[PDB]
Amino acid sequence: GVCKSYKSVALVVGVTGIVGSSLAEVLKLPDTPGGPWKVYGVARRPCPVWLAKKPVEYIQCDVSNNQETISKLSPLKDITHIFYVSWIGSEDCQTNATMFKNILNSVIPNASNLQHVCLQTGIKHYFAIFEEGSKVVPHDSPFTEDLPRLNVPNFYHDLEDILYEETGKNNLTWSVHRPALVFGFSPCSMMNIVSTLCVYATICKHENKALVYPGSKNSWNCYADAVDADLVAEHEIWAAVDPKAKNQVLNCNNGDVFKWKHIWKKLAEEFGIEMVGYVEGKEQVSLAELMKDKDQVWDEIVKKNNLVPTKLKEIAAFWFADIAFCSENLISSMNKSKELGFLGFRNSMKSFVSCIDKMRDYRFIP
Amino acid sequence: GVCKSYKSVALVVGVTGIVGSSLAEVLKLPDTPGGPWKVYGVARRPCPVWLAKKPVEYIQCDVSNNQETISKLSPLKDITHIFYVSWIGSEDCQTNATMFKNILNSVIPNASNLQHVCLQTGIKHYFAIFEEGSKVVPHDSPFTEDLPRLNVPNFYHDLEDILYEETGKNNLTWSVHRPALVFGFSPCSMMNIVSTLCVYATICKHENKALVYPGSKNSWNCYADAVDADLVAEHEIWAAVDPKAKNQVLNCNNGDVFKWKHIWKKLAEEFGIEMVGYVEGKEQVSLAELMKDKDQVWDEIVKKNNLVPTKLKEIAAFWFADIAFCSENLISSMNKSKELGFLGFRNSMKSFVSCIDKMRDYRFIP
Ligand SMILES: NC(=O)c1ccc[n+]([C@@H]2O[C@H](COP(=O)([O-])OP(=O)(O)OC[C@H]3O[C@@H](n4cnc5c(N)ncnc54)[C@H](OP(=O)(O)O)[C@@H]3O)[C@@H](O)[C@H]2O)c1
Ligand SMILES: NC(=O)c1ccc[n+]([C@@H]2O[C@H](COP(=O)([O-])OP(=O)(O)OC[C@H]3O[C@@H](n4cnc5c(N)ncnc54)[C@H](OP(=O)(O)O)[C@@H]3O)[C@@H](O)[C@H]2O)c1
Repeated sequence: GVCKSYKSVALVVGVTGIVGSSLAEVLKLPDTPGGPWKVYGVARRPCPVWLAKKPVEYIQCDVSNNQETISKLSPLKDITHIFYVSWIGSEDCQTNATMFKNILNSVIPNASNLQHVCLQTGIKHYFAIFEEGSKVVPHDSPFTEDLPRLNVPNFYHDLEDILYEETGKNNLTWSVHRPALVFGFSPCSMMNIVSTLCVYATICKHENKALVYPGSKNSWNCYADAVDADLVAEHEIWAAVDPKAKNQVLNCNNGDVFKWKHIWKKLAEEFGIEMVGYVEGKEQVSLAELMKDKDQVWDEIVKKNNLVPTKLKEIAAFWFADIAFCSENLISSMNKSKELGFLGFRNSMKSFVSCIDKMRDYRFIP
Repeated sequence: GVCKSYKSVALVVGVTGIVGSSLAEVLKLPDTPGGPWKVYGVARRPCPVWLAKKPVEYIQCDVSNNQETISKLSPLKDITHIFYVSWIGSEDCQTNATMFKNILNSVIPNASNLQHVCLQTGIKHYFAIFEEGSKVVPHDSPFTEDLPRLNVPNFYHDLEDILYEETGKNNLTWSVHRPALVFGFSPCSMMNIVSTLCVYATICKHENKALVYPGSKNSWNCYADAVDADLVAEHEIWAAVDPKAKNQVLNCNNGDVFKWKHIWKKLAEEFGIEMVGYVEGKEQVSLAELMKDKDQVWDEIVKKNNLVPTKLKEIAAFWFADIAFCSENLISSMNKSKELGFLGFRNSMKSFVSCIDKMRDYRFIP
């Protein structure tokens, strides 16, 4: 037979991640802009069982290794769009920069029809965290894309600088996407809040305990925002395909706000367990500390419920919930995207529930 | 010659108001849904000079007077859509209800092609104000259209009940619109925040004084929301014309959030004067009290700048700014509208400036 024809060919760098895994789905929908799409998906681990049944060409590659990345990605002559949706899992500016440089250096010389590079960073562009994750200290929200860089180390700055330099030299278009806190479904993310809170709720249910809110008063009551992973995928695809969006820094959030107190009530309802909300006068406690000895409990839950096998430290990021629960004043603006014609949105309460439903559907959570 | 043909015929009840005046413009645009539109505009005062040059058929009528309203509106056999964008200027449930009943009782029996009634109320549906406007005490924001009525007097409840009863009996569709704080341009509104703050800035400039923020700490720093009058008009027209939107209660806001501290800086810049922002430890002061003896100063400003003649108490509502500046936690949701397909929005910072620009253009403000 004949080789399949595609309109566009994606390289999704971080296909097992919270946004990469959504791109693996969204790119294959029949009405997705730029379709039909071929999808190459890169990650360091062997292809997990939960991605092996998707029509994605999986490439196992440690992208921090230059020779390996050249060997694995230089043959992919047909790539038209790169979606860089990865990070190394630390704040190290040099090691994160290596990963992204290796992707560009391996693909740019080999993919003659390459058009566009999408770089995913985040709203942490706009604020700093000090004192071991305990002092989140933002200025000037609602955050807009005209705000200047803070005079601090931030690997996002290094990634942007590489993006601008390499795309400019090679007559490629670029986009920088700055998602809000992501609501998604991947059980292999280093920062998946919905999975983290579903794991906590599951452990509470298993132990006949209430869903006890561990966070600060401020984070219980403040306005917060987030972004569905599928909306980030849609936004990245929009910028990849629509000429109006080219060569732009763009925030990405669901378009609305929510409060954690309301999310908490829904989470308890979803798991059929009692809620203990914020108690006046109580200081935040560490969810990471509450959960530090639960690896074996999680293993038993997996077995008892016949879940996809996951390790507690991989499916959940309790440390990340602890940061969320001492954060306030982090709202970002979607005006720039809307004014450029991107009117995608989600109802955040519905998005949170959609992610629970999906993780249950996929047997990541009971 | 021949009588003009129209697709739709609007009765705008409150045409001099902050939303009515915008409907008078939006309804006459060539691409407005349901067009071409004929517009009847009702208000109690004689047609002001600033509305006499618009292609609106002005009807001077005290709609609180049943015999007068019958006499003036019963001949209008061609009305297809009613836009009720008025209130009496007090919280009296009976007198507000009279105005709306009189409109329906005069038009329903006479306008055989009547289709739809749009009722404008507001986000005050969701919360109560106590102690002489000084204790704004909301629960459950972001406010959604599934929230039940509060067990208090609110003329909005009476207006809704009339709307449901009269439309149900007569096979008419209905919509209830609940705008956020409105950003608009009418100098005859009883509650126009932009005009109020422009008047204050103008008086400060005239007196060689700084633009001193008089409000609370909380309102300086909190997230707030608003709605451009033109967006309320668009939203009301959408619900009037699109079958998907019929028989719905619908919030209306710009789709984003802002902070008054940022608005304040822009206002000072716009008037070329020094800003004094919130000062830590200062309690809110009454802007109404600061302005109580300024009627003659405003008269002199009007003369010196050759403005459209306005009385201070009509162009500005300092009492209303005082309420805004002790308000927090009043954000409303636009998810329901968006999920029904209304994707209209404004950048609120740009909307605030657009309203300043328009009031200057129209010579209401220097
Ligand atoms: N998650 C959120 O809530 C959120 C919110 C705002 C912004 N962001 C930003 O989004 C960006 C992307 O992060 P994410 O949260 O989407 O990632 P994530 O869900 O943690 O996924 C990270 C991905 O990178 C891959 N990866 C890591 N090291 C690799 C290596 N050496 N070689 C190949 N693949 C490698 C991982 O695969 P393996 O596991 O096999 O290594 C995985 O596919 C970051 O800048 C992050 O700060 C995230
Ligand atoms: N303004 C805002 O920021 C805001 C925000 C949210 C919700 N809302 C709500 O919107 C609704 C409409 O108010 P608005 O603010 O749009 O009004 P507005 O700008 O104060 O205008 C009121 C209009 O009603 C007319 N009117 C009053 N009494 C009348 C009478 N007896 N006969 C005929 N016309 C009469 C006025 O004309 P004359 O002056 O000639 O009487 C004027 O055209 C209210 O329920 C209000 O609470 C307003």
